[PDB]
Amino acid sequence: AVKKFKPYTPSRRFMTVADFSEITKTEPEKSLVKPLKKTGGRNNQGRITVRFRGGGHKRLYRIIDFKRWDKVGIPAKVAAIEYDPNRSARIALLHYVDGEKRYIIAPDGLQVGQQVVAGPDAPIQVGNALPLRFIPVGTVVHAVELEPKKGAKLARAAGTSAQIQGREGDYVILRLPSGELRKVHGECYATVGAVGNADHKNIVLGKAGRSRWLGRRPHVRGAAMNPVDHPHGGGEGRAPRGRPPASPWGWQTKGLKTRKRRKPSSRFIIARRK
Amino acid sequence: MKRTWQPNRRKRAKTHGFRARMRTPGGRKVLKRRRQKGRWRLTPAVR
RNA sequence: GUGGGAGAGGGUGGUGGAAUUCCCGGAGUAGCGGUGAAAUGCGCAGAUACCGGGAGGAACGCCGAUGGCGAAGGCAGCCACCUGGUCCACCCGUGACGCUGAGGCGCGAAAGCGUGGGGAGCAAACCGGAUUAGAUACCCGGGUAGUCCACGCCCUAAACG
RNA sequence: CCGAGGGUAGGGCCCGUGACUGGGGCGAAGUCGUAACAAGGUAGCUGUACCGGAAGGUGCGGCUGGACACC
RNA sequence: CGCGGGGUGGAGCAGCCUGGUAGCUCGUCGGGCUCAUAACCCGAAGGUCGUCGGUUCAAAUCCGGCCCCCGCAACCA
RNA sequence: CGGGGGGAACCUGGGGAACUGAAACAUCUCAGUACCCAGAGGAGAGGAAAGAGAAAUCGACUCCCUGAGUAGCGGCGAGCG
RNA sequence: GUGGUUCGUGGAGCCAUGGGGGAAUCUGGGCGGACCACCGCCUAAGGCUAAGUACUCCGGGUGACCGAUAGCGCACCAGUA
RNA sequence: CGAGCUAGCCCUGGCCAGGGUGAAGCUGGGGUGAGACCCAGUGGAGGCCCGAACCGGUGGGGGAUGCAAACCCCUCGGAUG
RNA sequence: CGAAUGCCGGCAUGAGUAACGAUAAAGAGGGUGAGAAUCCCUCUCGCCGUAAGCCCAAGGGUUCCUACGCAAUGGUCGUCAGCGUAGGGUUAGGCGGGACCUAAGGUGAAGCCGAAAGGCGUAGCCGAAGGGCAGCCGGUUAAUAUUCCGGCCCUUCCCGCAGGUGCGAUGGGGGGACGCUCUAGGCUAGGGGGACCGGAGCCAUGGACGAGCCCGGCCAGAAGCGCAGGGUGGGAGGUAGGCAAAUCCGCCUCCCAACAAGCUCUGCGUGGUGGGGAAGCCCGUACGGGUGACAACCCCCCGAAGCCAGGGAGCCAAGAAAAGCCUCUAAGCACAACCUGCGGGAACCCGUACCGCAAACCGACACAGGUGGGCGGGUGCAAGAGCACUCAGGCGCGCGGGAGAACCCUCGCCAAGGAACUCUGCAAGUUGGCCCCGUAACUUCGGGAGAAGGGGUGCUCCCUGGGGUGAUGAGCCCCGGGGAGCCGCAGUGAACAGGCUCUGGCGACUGUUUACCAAAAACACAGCUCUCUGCGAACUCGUAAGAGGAGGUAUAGGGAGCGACGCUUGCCCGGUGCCGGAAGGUCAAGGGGAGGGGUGCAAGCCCCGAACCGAAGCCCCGGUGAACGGCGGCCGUAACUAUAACGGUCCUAAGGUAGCGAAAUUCCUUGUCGGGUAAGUUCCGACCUGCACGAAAAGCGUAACGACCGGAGCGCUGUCUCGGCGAGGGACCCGGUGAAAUUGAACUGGCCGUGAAGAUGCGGCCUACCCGUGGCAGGACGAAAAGACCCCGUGGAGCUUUACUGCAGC
RNA sequence: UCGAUGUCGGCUCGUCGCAUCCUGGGGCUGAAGAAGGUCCCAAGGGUUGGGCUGUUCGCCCAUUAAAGCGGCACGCGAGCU
Ligand SMILES: [Mg+2]
Ligand SMILES: [Mg+2]
Ligand SMILES: [Mg+2]
Ligand SMILES: [Mg+2]
Ligand SMILES: [Mg+2]
Ligand SMILES: [Mg+2]
Ligand SMILES: [Mg+2]
Ligand SMILES: [Mg+2]
Ligand SMILES: [Mg+2]
Ligand SMILES: [Mg+2]
Ligand SMILES: [Mg+2]
Ligand SMILES: [Mg+2]
Ligand SMILES: [Mg+2]
Ligand SMILES: [Mg+2]
Ligand SMILES: [Mg+2]
Ligand SMILES: [Mg+2]
Ligand SMILES: [Mg+2]
Ligand SMILES: [Mg+2]
Ligand SMILES: [Mg+2]
Ligand SMILES: [Mg+2]
Ligand SMILES: [Mg+2]
Ligand SMILES: [Mg+2]
Ligand SMILES: [Mg+2]
Ligand SMILES: [Mg+2]
Ligand SMILES: [Mg+2]
Ligand SMILES: [Mg+2]
Ligand SMILES: [Mg+2]
Ligand SMILES: [Mg+2]
Ligand SMILES: [Mg+2]
Ligand SMILES: [Mg+2]
Ligand SMILES: [Mg+2]
Ligand SMILES: [Mg+2]
Ligand SMILES: [Mg+2]
Ligand SMILES: [Mg+2]
Ligand SMILES: [Mg+2]
Ligand SMILES: [Mg+2]
Ligand SMILES: [Mg+2]
Ligand SMILES: [Mg+2]
Ligand SMILES: [Mg+2]
Ligand SMILES: [Mg+2]
Ligand SMILES: [Mg+2]
Ligand SMILES: [Mg+2]
Ligand SMILES: [Mg+2]
Ligand SMILES: [Mg+2]
Ligand SMILES: [Mg+2]
Ligand SMILES: [Mg+2]
Ligand SMILES: [Mg+2]
Ligand SMILES: [Mg+2]
Ligand SMILES: [Mg+2]
Ligand SMILES: [Mg+2]
Ligand SMILES: [Mg+2]
Ligand SMILES: [Mg+2]
Ligand SMILES: [Mg+2]
Ligand SMILES: [Mg+2]
Ligand SMILES: [Mg+2]
Ligand SMILES: [Mg+2]
Ligand SMILES: [Mg+2]
Ligand SMILES: [Mg+2]
Ligand SMILES: [Mg+2]
Ligand SMILES: [Mg+2]
Ligand SMILES: [Mg+2]
Ligand SMILES: [Mg+2]
Ligand SMILES: [Mg+2]
Ligand SMILES: [Mg+2]
Ligand SMILES: [Mg+2]
Ligand SMILES: [Mg+2]
Ligand SMILES: [Mg+2]
Ligand SMILES: [Mg+2]
Ligand SMILES: [Mg+2]
Ligand SMILES: [Mg+2]
Ligand SMILES: [Mg+2]
Ligand SMILES: [Mg+2]
Ligand SMILES: [Mg+2]
Ligand SMILES: [Mg+2]
Ligand SMILES: [Mg+2]
Ligand SMILES: [Mg+2]
Ligand SMILES: [Mg+2]
Ligand SMILES: [Mg+2]
Ligand SMILES: [Mg+2]
Ligand SMILES: [Mg+2]
Ligand SMILES: [Mg+2]
Ligand SMILES: [Mg+2]
Ligand SMILES: [Mg+2]
Ligand SMILES: [Mg+2]
Ligand SMILES: [Mg+2]
Ligand SMILES: [Mg+2]
Ligand SMILES: [Mg+2]
Ligand SMILES: [Mg+2]
Ligand SMILES: [Mg+2]
Ligand SMILES: [Mg+2]
Ligand SMILES: [Mg+2]
Ligand SMILES: [Mg+2]
Ligand SMILES: [Mg+2]
Ligand SMILES: [Mg+2]
Ligand SMILES: [Mg+2]
Ligand SMILES: [Mg+2]
Ligand SMILES: [Mg+2]
Ligand SMILES: [Mg+2]
Ligand SMILES: [Mg+2]
Ligand SMILES: [Mg+2]
Ligand SMILES: [Mg+2]
Ligand SMILES: [Mg+2]
Ligand SMILES: [Mg+2]
Ligand SMILES: [Mg+2]
Ligand SMILES: [Mg+2]
Ligand SMILES: [Mg+2]
Ligand SMILES: [Mg+2]
Ligand SMILES: [Mg+2]
Ligand SMILES: [Mg+2]
Ligand SMILES: [Mg+2]
Ligand SMILES: [Mg+2]
Ligand SMILES: [Mg+2]
Ligand SMILES: [Mg+2]
Ligand SMILES: [Mg+2]
Ligand SMILES: [Mg+2]
Ligand SMILES: [Mg+2]
Ligand SMILES: [Mg+2]
Ligand SMILES: [Mg+2]
Ligand SMILES: [Mg+2]
Ligand SMILES: [Mg+2]
Ligand SMILES: [Mg+2]
Ligand SMILES: [Mg+2]
Ligand SMILES: [Mg+2]
Ligand SMILES: [Mg+2]
Ligand SMILES: [Mg+2]
Ligand SMILES: [Mg+2]
Ligand SMILES: [Mg+2]
Ligand SMILES: [Mg+2]
Ligand SMILES: [Mg+2]
Ligand SMILES: [Mg+2]
Ligand SMILES: [Mg+2]
Ligand SMILES: [Mg+2]
Ligand SMILES: [Mg+2]
Ligand SMILES: [Mg+2]
Ligand SMILES: [Mg+2]
Ligand SMILES: [Mg+2]
Ligand SMILES: [Mg+2]
Ligand SMILES: [Mg+2]
Ligand SMILES: [Mg+2]
Ligand SMILES: [Mg+2]
Ligand SMILES: [Mg+2]
Ligand SMILES: [Mg+2]
Ligand SMILES: [Mg+2]
Ligand SMILES: [Mg+2]
Ligand SMILES: [Mg+2]
Ligand SMILES: [Mg+2]
Ligand SMILES: [Mg+2]
Ligand SMILES: [Mg+2]
Ligand SMILES: [Mg+2]
Ligand SMILES: [Mg+2]
Ligand SMILES: [Mg+2]
Ligand SMILES: [Mg+2]
Ligand SMILES: [Mg+2]
Ligand SMILES: [Mg+2]
Ligand SMILES: [Mg+2]
Ligand SMILES: [Mg+2]
Ligand SMILES: [Mg+2]
Ligand SMILES: [Mg+2]
Ligand SMILES: [Mg+2]
Ligand SMILES: [Mg+2]
Ligand SMILES: [Mg+2]
Repeated sequence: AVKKFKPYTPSRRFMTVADFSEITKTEPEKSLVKPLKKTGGRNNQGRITVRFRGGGHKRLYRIIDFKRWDKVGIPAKVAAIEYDPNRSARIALLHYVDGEKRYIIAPDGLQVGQQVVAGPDAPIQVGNALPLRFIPVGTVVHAVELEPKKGAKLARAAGTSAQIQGREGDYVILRLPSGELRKVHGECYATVGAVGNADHKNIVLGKAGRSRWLGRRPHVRGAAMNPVDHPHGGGEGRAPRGRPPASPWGWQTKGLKTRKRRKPSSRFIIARRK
Repeated sequence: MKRTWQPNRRKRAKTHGFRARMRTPGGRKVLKRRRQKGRWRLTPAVR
C-alpha cells in the first residue's frame, strides 16, 4: 500500500508511489514473451487523432494470455509476479507443466508458488479459468470473454472484477465493473478472483512531470483559447461557457449520450454506467 | 542567428530529387513543365 | 494446580428468515396516500390492493425477564474459529509475594472528521403541503449528508447508582 | 589581560496604550415573540451536528432529574 | 439634453391597453368575545385618480405642456 | 503477340471552380469555362434513324452559310438561346 | 432521384440512368411535347465506317507586320546569368 | 511546391565543471507486554540549493542609412529535468 | 508626352560628407620592388590560451601546393592573397560508407478501398550517427598518408593436404539485448616532483662554481607469461511445450560442484623487436635542416568522467530490432558436407586535397550573428571546464598620420549632504569567496536560512594529530591542531563571487508563452467535480479501405470546468440545454380509393383524390445546478435622538447563505477613522453607503516559491543639491578610399499686415558686403510611410449567434 | 492640413503681456503708531525647498520680500523623457 515521501521538495509532499513488495521478479520480463511497440497519438495519416500524447518512458510490450482455453487441462505453477508497464495491473508469470510459459494478468491473492488450471474441469479457486456456465453464481470473477473464443475483454484493470448474478438459457447475467448488467455467453472463459493491485486508484501523481512519464502531454482547456480553436474561447478577461458546454468538435459534453441506438448489442444489456 | 538554409545533401535529394518528382503525378508534371520550358537542370543538382 | 460451571464478554470468517424498497412478468380498475380535517404527492402514460420472479442494504420477531456478561463505554438470529474476565468444588503448591496510585499508557455511546467502498429503510440541512397573527416548528409529501463496512483520527456526555 | 560603561544587531518577558472589534456585567416601568416552570400546551434536560430575527427547532445517541381513561 | 415605464382612499397594489362603473390586502372607526389586550367574529367609513390645458356627449382611461419618480444610455475622443 | 512512356496546339471521355454579372445576394450568370485525370490519333468525335415533325414531306454523320438573336427559356431579372 | 436540350417544375414530352418494380418478338414495340382516340413516322436494348472539320512542334510562301525600350522572354552561347 | 526556418510527435545517439543539502531505507543503541517511537551512524533521495558549459532573454545602456532585416555591453532566469 | 510616389536607362544633389565593421597595439632594422605604414626576414612590444590552440562530422567544391602575375575583387595600399594564368597534388582487404543487419519511417507479391490520378496493407524489400566487422607506432612529399615506405600484428573468400564430426537452413532454441541515479577494486590517459640519469652552454649588475641555473629523461610491440576483471555449472532420467523435426531450449525428478575452482573473453603490464629522442649552438629557409648523442630513457607522487564492462547497488517512469555468433535437427547427402590446424592463392566499388566556431559552412558582404562530437597543459585562488597570468600553438581583428575643442559613448574618482532625484533609487553603488559564531515571526516541521548580525583571512619561527602511498620506515601527497612572532592603509591585499529587513496584491509550487515592442496575475500543473464509453467502446482523421483509441477494457478511455493544501461551496428546474417518458396531439414518403375528372363506340387507357393506418422531430409529462444561467421593490416601527431585531403590501422560478468588501472590483472618492511621514490622491489597518463582491468563468485563507505589481525602513551611492576633473573610442586637422534618404527650380533675411484662416517668395517697413568651417535644432507646416484614428465604398477579410439559406455529420 | 500639422504631463532652455505676487513710488481709509484694507503708477529685477498623485491643478509640511496670472501649435519629443 502506497509509499509516501517527506516533503524535502514541494510536490514530494503529496506525491505517492505504488508498493512494489508484491513484485517477486523485477528486471525481466521473460524475454521470450514480449515484443516492442510505438505510436505518437498519431494515426497512419501522420495526423493527431488523440490529443495531448507523447514523451513517456520507453516500453517493452509483455505479450499476455487472454485466451486461457487453448491450454485446457494443463496445469501451471506461478513463477513470478512482475511489473507490466503497459497496464494498471501486474502480470503473473506462469510455467506450465507443458514446459510452456505464458503471462497472465495477476488476480488479487494469487500466490507465487501455487497451481492454476483452465477448463470446465477446474476447481473454483483463484487464478483458475472456466466457461462462465461452470462458475457458481455469485462468484466474483475477472478477465471475461464477451463472445466465445474471442479473448478476454471485460474487467482487466487493476482492482477490477465482475459478478455472476444468474443464468438464462445459453447466457449468464453478469454485473460489470461499470455496474451495468449484461448477458454474456455461457461459453465465455473467465478467470475467478478480482484483478488486484487494487490500491492502484490511490497513487497521487503529485508533480507535473510525473504526468509526463506516463506519456500524457498537457491538456489545454477550450476555455482559454480563441474562437477559431474551440467553442469556448475569446472575449476574455475570462468568461463563462457562454453556451451549452461543448467538445472542440462542437458536440455537447455534459449529458449527451453517444452510444449508438440501433446496436444489436442492445438486446444483450440490462443496465447503466455509460 | 540560425537561418532558413541548413543544407543537407540527402534532404535535398529525397525532397526535390529526380525520383521524388517521378513518384507523384504533381511531380511528374513538374518535370513536364520544366522540360517543356527548356530548363537546363530539370531538378536541383546535388553533389 | 487440579477438576468442572454459567454467560448478548471481545475479535475474524461465514450464513438464515421475516420485512421494506426498487425492477421484470402476470392478472385487474378508479382511485390510492395521508390527517384532527386536509392539502401537497402518487394514479387511466394502468397506480393502490393480489399472485409469480429478481436485486440489494439494514436490523434481528417469538425466546426476552421484572434475566445474563463486561472496568467503563457498551454487548442480542444461527454456525465455526481465535480470545478475555469470572464463579464453584477439593486444600495440593508459593509464603506478605499485599492495597492504592501523582504522572505515563491504553480503552472510551452518539455525533463529527479523513481516504476508499456501500446506500434498502431512516433522515439533520433543504423543498413543498397544512396550521398560525406569523411558523424559518410541531403534523403531512418529498429529501441530501449521515446512518452500514475497512483503515485512520476526535476523546466528549444526565460517560448516572 | 580582565574591566564600569558606551555602541551596533537580534531575541524573551512584562506594563501602559490603539481606529475598530468581540462578547460580558449592571441599569423603576422600551420593541419582538413564548423557550422553560403544571403532559407548560411538541415531556424535559443532555453531548454532538445542521438550521433559524430571537428565545430556540430538528437529526442521532444518551439520562429521568418524566409518564388507572383506554386499542 | 436623450430613450423607457410611472404618479389612484393613511401604506402597498389593481383598474387605464379597449371612454360610461373605481377594485384587493393592510390599516382606521363602531360593535362583539375576554378579567383585560391581541388574535378572531359582525359592521362601517375614507379616494378625483401628479397638475394644467385639449379631444369627446362623457376622461383615472385617449393627446399635449410643465412638475416630480424609477430605470436605461452618455461610445470612437 | 501485345501493353507501359512522350508529343506545341487540336479531339473525346471522367470530374469540375471562383472572381465576376445580376450595380447588395441565395436561384440565375460567369460556365460545363479555367483547371485536374484518362484515352485517342494525325486527326479526334460522329455516323447509316426505334431520326425529324406536318409536308402524306425530308432521308447516315460531320463542317460552313442562313434560318435567328427567331422559337423559346428567365429572381419573365441580369441574362441564356 | 437527377442530367442533357431553349426548357430554371413548368401543361414537361424527348434522350440519358443511380434506386424499386419489371414485359413481349410483327397482331410485337418506340415517337410525333402531359394524357386519350384517330392518323402518320420509326423499328431500341451489338459493332465498324473514308471525305468534307480542328490544330500548328515542324518546312515553305507571302506582308499599307516590328526593326534592338520594337519584334518572341531570347537578332548576341536564354529559358542562361 | 514547401516542416533544410518554426511547431509537435516517432526512431536512434550524445551532453550537463565543481561544490552544497542530507529523504526513505539499513545498522546499532534506547524504548515496550509486543509496538509506535527516539537518538547516533551509515546512507544518497530530489520537476532540492549555489554556479560554469549548454539553454534562456529580466532590467538598463548602446545600436537605429546598424557589426546585425533582433546585434553588442552590463545585469539577470534555468542549470538530473 | 511634362507630370501617372509611371516604366527602362543615363547622369546630377547631398559631399570630398558619413563611414572604411569589435579599444588585443604597436615600434624599428633589413630585404624585394617602377612603386612599401600595408609583402618577406629579424629584434622589441601587446592579445588569445575549456582558445582566438589541435582533431572529427556536416556543409563547401580546388579554396590545397608551386611559378609567373596586379586590371578588377580586397572597404586604404599592395610587390601580397582565399584574386588572374599555368603546372602539380588526394594512393587503403584492416579508416568511413557499400557487394552485412535491422529502427522509425518508406515501399510493398498477398489482399483491401477508391469517379480517374490514386489511398491503404501481412510478409518481403529499402532505410543508420544504432548492431556487426580485420591496423598499431614511426618515416617520407612543396603538397596525401592507420592510404605510400619501414617495422611488428590481423580478416574473409577459393583451392589443397592432415586430423576430427551424422553433415546439413531461410526453419526451432540461445545469444545479441540494452533505463536512470549512485558506485567498488584494479588499471590506463594525463600531470607534478626528484638530491637520481643524459645535455649544448651560462656566472651577468651587488652576491652565487652551486647537491646552482636552463633542457630532456619516452613510444608502438604478436606468442608466452603476470595482474585486474567480464561471461559461465556438470551428469542422467522423463517430456505432452517452443505451429514438422530435434539429441537443442523449456518444464519435472535424481546425482555430484558452489566456488570464476576450472574452462573462456577482455583490459592493462612485460615482452623478441622497431622507433623516437630537448635546450642551445652553427646554417638557411612561405619552411625547418645538421649537431648536441652512441643521448638519457629511471624513481616517487597525483589520477580520470576513459579501460576491465554484460561490473556493483539502489529506484520506478520499468528501460530497440535484425544479422553476425553458437546450438538443434529437416529434407537432401553421407564419395558429399561441415569442424580444427597448416599451407598456397584471391580480396572489388566510392570517399581521401584544402576550409571547418569560420575570410572557404548558413547569414546578398573577407558581416562583431548562428553551427554537432573529441582533445583542451602549467600555477595560484576551497573546488572547478570558474577567474588571473601563462605552454604548445595562434593572433594584433586589411585605412593610416596627427591634434588633445564643444558633444557622444565606455570607464575612473570626488568636499559637505545622502533619494532631497524620479512615475519608480531607473541607473550606479553597497554586499560579495571560504571558515567559525549566531539566526525571529511564521510553518504544510521539510522549511523560513546564506535569514538577520558578527568574528576570522597574510608572512615567519616553534611543538603536535590522523590519512594516503610506501612497510607498521623515510620520501612524496591529503586533512588538520596548538604557541610565539613580523609588516602595511589594507592579507578572499589583483581577478572571478548575494545588499538586507518589514509589509500588502496575484498566482500554490518547478515549468510554458506572443521567433522579432507584452514572461505576466496569461497557459500548463498535480488535484476536485460533472459527463460520455460494454469494447468492432465513445471519441478523432479518412469518400472508402484503413488507422489512431489500444495490442488498452470502466482503478480504463474520451469530453468539459475548476486548478497544491485548509475550511467551505448556500436558494431557484419558470425559460434554455440535456436526461427519462411504450398514452396523447401533430407529423414526410409510402399504404388506403370514399368519391371526382380527361378521353374512347367500348373493352380500356389515364389524371385527380376525402376517411383511415403512418417515423424521427416538435408539442405534451417529469427530472436535472461542479448543466446555459438567475438569485426583489415600496412603506411603517423601539419611552432622547438616531437606527430598525419587528410589521404591512406588491411581484418572483427563486429573491445573494457563509465568507470577504472603497477591493487587480467603489462612480460620488483624495469616503470616514486609525497607522506610517515634518507633510501620504499611493500603502497598511478598520467601518460598510458593495454605482456594480460572493462560493469549481469557484468563496475566504494559506507555509513555501516569484527576473510578477504595490508600500516602508536600514545600509550605500553623481539619482540629486551641482557640478568638477581625468581616461580611452569617435567627433576636429592631414593623406588614401568614398556612400545615403532627399531633391519643381532658386538669386531661399526680420517685423507688422495680407493671403485657402501659421509667408524667404504678396504689401509696408526694417535690417543686410561676397564665400565658407565648426557647432544648436526654433522654422522650411522639415524627412520617411498614398493616416493605422475618424468617416465614406451598396470594398474586403477573421470571428459570433435563437440572422438567412445550404452542407457535413447524426 | 487625413500621398501624416506626433496627443497630456515632466525636464531643458527661454522670451514676451500686465489684467502686478514681491520690491520702488502714490490717492483714499471707518489710517493714533505699528500693521492692514482698497484703488492708482510701475514689466527693472525677483518670485524657495519638500510630502502625496502620471497628473496640469489642488491639498499639505517648513520657509519667504514674495511663493503672481496668462501668451508663445494648451512654447519647446529632427532637444530628452
Ligand atoms: Mg503518409
Ligand atoms: Mg488544463
Ligand atoms: Mg487567449
Ligand atoms: Mg486550425
Ligand atoms: Mg466556433
Ligand atoms: Mg465563450
Ligand atoms: Mg476583450
Ligand atoms: Mg468580464
Ligand atoms: Mg535567403
Ligand atoms: Mg547527409
Ligand atoms: Mg546543357
Ligand atoms: Mg460466550
Ligand atoms: Mg496447603
Ligand atoms: Mg512451607
Ligand atoms: Mg469515540
Ligand atoms: Mg459514529
Ligand atoms: Mg402551537
Ligand atoms: Mg421545548
Ligand atoms: Mg411554553
Ligand atoms: Mg413543550
Ligand atoms: Mg428544522
Ligand atoms: Mg375597533
Ligand atoms: Mg467601441
Ligand atoms: Mg468533359
Ligand atoms: Mg455582383
Ligand atoms: Mg456590383
Ligand atoms: Mg458585396
Ligand atoms: Mg450552364
Ligand atoms: Mg477520322
Ligand atoms: Mg448556359
Ligand atoms: Mg435540366
Ligand atoms: Mg423559377
Ligand atoms: Mg423537361
Ligand atoms: Mg406495327
Ligand atoms: Mg404494341
Ligand atoms: Mg423511349
Ligand atoms: Mg417523332
Ligand atoms: Mg401530338
Ligand atoms: Mg419518327
Ligand atoms: Mg513555321
Ligand atoms: Mg528586346
Ligand atoms: Mg539604336
Ligand atoms: Mg526583353
Ligand atoms: Mg524539424
Ligand atoms: Mg557534481
Ligand atoms: Mg553534487
Ligand atoms: Mg544529491
Ligand atoms: Mg535543480
Ligand atoms: Mg541553439
Ligand atoms: Mg536583454
Ligand atoms: Mg534569444
Ligand atoms: Mg537614438
Ligand atoms: Mg528548474
Ligand atoms: Mg541555479
Ligand atoms: Mg549542475
Ligand atoms: Mg526524458
Ligand atoms: Mg499634362
Ligand atoms: Mg517618395
Ligand atoms: Mg557629390
Ligand atoms: Mg556637411
Ligand atoms: Mg570621420
Ligand atoms: Mg578593421
Ligand atoms: Mg633594392
Ligand atoms: Mg590554461
Ligand atoms: Mg595558398
Ligand atoms: Mg590589383
Ligand atoms: Mg584596393
Ligand atoms: Mg561479389
Ligand atoms: Mg534489410
Ligand atoms: Mg503506400
Ligand atoms: Mg552503420
Ligand atoms: Mg571496418
Ligand atoms: Mg602516424
Ligand atoms: Mg599535479
Ligand atoms: Mg658580479
Ligand atoms: Mg606495452
Ligand atoms: Mg519433446
Ligand atoms: Mg515438435
Ligand atoms: Mg612497454
Ligand atoms: Mg550491472
Ligand atoms: Mg560479478
Ligand atoms: Mg548436428
Ligand atoms: Mg533422409
Ligand atoms: Mg588523405
Ligand atoms: Mg563564435
Ligand atoms: Mg567545436
Ligand atoms: Mg581561416
Ligand atoms: Mg564561399
Ligand atoms: Mg543579412
Ligand atoms: Mg575583415
Ligand atoms: Mg563571422
Ligand atoms: Mg560570409
Ligand atoms: Mg554551440
Ligand atoms: Mg577557487
Ligand atoms: Mg575533461
Ligand atoms: Mg576563462
Ligand atoms: Mg585616427
Ligand atoms: Mg578625449
Ligand atoms: Mg560626494
Ligand atoms: Mg548615511
Ligand atoms: Mg509618486
Ligand atoms: Mg537597480
Ligand atoms: Mg520578527
Ligand atoms: Mg554572512
Ligand atoms: Mg594575523
Ligand atoms: Mg608580506
Ligand atoms: Mg595509487
Ligand atoms: Mg567580487
Ligand atoms: Mg550569490
Ligand atoms: Mg490594493
Ligand atoms: Mg506562477
Ligand atoms: Mg500564455
Ligand atoms: Mg508578433
Ligand atoms: Mg516578444
Ligand atoms: Mg519569468
Ligand atoms: Mg521581452
Ligand atoms: Mg466521415
Ligand atoms: Mg494497438
Ligand atoms: Mg482558471
Ligand atoms: Mg482561483
Ligand atoms: Mg453553486
Ligand atoms: Mg438562501
Ligand atoms: Mg431553471
Ligand atoms: Mg422542469
Ligand atoms: Mg429545464
Ligand atoms: Mg403518438
Ligand atoms: Mg365519357
Ligand atoms: Mg412521433
Ligand atoms: Mg416541465
Ligand atoms: Mg423612534
Ligand atoms: Mg467598502
Ligand atoms: Mg482608502
Ligand atoms: Mg464592484
Ligand atoms: Mg475610490
Ligand atoms: Mg485597505
Ligand atoms: Mg468574480
Ligand atoms: Mg459558478
Ligand atoms: Mg484573498
Ligand atoms: Mg499569500
Ligand atoms: Mg519561475
Ligand atoms: Mg516572475
Ligand atoms: Mg554625473
Ligand atoms: Mg541671399
Ligand atoms: Mg504671417
Ligand atoms: Mg504684388
Ligand atoms: Mg531646425
Ligand atoms: Mg519640425
Ligand atoms: Mg488616404
Ligand atoms: Mg446595402
Ligand atoms: Mg461587402
Ligand atoms: Mg490629418
Ligand atoms: Mg512629414
Ligand atoms: Mg497697470
Ligand atoms: Mg501706518
Ligand atoms: Mg517686472
Ligand atoms: Mg486633481
Ligand atoms: Mg511650493
Ligand atoms: Mg504641447
Ligand atoms: Mg521622441
Ligand atoms: Mg511631451
Ligand atoms: Mg519639431
